[PDB]
Amino acid sequence: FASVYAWNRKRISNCVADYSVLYNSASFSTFKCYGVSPTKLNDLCFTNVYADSFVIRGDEVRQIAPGQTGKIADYNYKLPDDFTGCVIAWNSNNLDSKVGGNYNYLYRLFRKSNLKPFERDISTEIYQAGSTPCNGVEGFNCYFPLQSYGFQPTNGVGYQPYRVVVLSFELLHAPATVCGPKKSTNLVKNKCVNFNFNGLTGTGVLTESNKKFLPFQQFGRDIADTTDAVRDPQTLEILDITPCSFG
Amino acid sequence: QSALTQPASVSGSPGQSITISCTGTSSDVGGYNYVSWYQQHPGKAPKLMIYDVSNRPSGVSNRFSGSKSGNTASLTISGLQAEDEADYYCSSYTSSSTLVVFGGGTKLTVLGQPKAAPSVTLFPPSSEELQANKATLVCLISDFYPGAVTVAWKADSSPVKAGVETTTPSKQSNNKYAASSYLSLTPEQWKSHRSYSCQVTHEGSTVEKTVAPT
Amino acid sequence: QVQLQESGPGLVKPSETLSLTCTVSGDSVSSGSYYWSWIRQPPGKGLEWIGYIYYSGSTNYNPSLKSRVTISVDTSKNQFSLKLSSVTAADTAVYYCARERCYYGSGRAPRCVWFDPWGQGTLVTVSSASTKGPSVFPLAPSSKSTSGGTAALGCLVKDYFPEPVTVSWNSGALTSGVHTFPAVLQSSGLYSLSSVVTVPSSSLGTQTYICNVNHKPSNTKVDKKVEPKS
Repeated sequence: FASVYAWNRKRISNCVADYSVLYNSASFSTFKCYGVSPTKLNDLCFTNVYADSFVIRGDEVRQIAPGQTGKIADYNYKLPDDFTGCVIAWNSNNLDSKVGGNYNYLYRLFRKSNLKPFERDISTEIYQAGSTPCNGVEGFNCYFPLQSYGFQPTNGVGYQPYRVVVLSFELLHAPATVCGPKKSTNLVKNKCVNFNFNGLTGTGVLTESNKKFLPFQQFGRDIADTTDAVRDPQTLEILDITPCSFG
Repeated sequence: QSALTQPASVSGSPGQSITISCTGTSSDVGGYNYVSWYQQHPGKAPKLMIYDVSNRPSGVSNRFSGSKSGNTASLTISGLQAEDEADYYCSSYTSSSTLVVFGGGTKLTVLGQPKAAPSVTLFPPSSEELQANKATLVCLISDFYPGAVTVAWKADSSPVKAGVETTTPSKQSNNKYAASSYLSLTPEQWKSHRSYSCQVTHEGSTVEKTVAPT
Repeated sequence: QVQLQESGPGLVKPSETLSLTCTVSGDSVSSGSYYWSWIRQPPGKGLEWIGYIYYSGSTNYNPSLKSRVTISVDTSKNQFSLKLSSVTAADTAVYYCARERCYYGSGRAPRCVWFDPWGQGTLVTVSSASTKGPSVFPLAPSSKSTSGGTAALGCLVKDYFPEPVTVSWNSGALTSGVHTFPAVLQSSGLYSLSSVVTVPSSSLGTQTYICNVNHKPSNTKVDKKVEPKS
């Protein structure tokens, strides 16, 4: 994973996202959704999804939430106050903690001012607590700004490492982007049916055709403008649409 | 491991310069840049005046300074005073396991003073103690800078050697010494002999005080 | 500025688990930036280091005293405390509490140095001589103590085991001539001392001279007036 003071930032993009494999995986110790309850994720579409990744203590997972304070949310990773995404977290004691102490996971514990939301700060300047200038050397009121979790496998819970992923769905002003996946079924024929062909919603009897579209045309229309033929997306065959009987 | 504070004791003349060394093991104590020094007055918590390896914190005398050479660390003074008699310890950040090591201690002495006179003061057992079926004579000695005092106790004419306890000399603020001795007596022995006395000998010289029961 | 004070004494027996408690004032514990520690010193001997706690809960100990000492933090009263179990007779020492500076390491524990403000140090002894309260007498000012312009009077506080004992003059008023002499250890096994102060001979009985005796391991507090002999 990535440190807590330099988190990562992956920009998931145009794709088919299935948040159900996440939501029901039961391997996550924390799955909170804020802008939007979890079950309705596989039914919405946004412009961009960002995924941020890092590693923290066990009992600092409560500062990854909109409107908190503490050494982590103050100056390591700040979430805006109208967050939209979801926060996922799971214990990782066996991977990240090693006997003798894993001193490779640092965090920032001194900063001049709290972070703006989604702001990032990887500098390593000597912090200056008191009024006396520091001149790049340590001493009283001149502190190195990074400390390290010394993780060890015999730590009580709440001191073992947790891995965290923060998904943030954003909606700029584009034309569209990633959305969930739509199920399907088999196509039946010769029965008045209620059909949906990747957007085309209708009713009627479906029948094998003998017309020939051009190999970029989806459906055909009549004079007076009513849909009367479609092409099946999967098998790519033309089917006529006749209404079912009334009188 | 332990960074032997070079020498245990140390003598010095008031005014010129004293340098205290501090050697230890290898670059885990010498070849680092983290050593400190502490001054502990007798009967007080110690106090740093030198850190990192040569830095004076916010308000100390300017006589204090130190340096580093190889596996030895040095601490020097540039003019002595009578108030600088204390112990001195070294610190150090190793890599072994004992994390931080400590010195063994050096005693700084301010050789140079005028033979003082041991002021003696003697007290007989108070009245409540007489009613308490016991008796104790109290002999106090003070301000006798060279500390080789000894004491002898006297009944009316003879010396006594039973029931007496004698403190070892203790250094005061003025860097001279003080001591005390106690004599145990039953009140019937207190009134038995017509008078007792405490004598103290010091550099051949002697001073004695005497008290008689009422 | 900052200050430190230790508490939780008592003539601890052998094979017990004693507990000292250092409290801080002038700086919060959970602030980072300083590491609170513990240092003992046996009498007439050099110092040695014990342990430290950081505000997170990270601990370290001396390997010679390992598996025997746990130190913990209270952030509610701004104090930290050690507990050393299975106490032998070698731990009769003076125990200071202090904070450390502890510079940043590099993926391998953090190194610390110099320290800062040392506690007050509370002598803690370990024996089987139990404890006892002091017996006090006033040593009256007398002409055998009088000489010219001044005369001396004092208080004799004797026969107590629990070493730390204090005698003040007039609730801490007189600082001139007040000298408390080192306690003496008798063959009986109990300590004894006497504190004396000189005062102008024109002022034998005139003003107040009351010695305030306080015994901290016990809870003895007695004020005794010293007056010229009858």
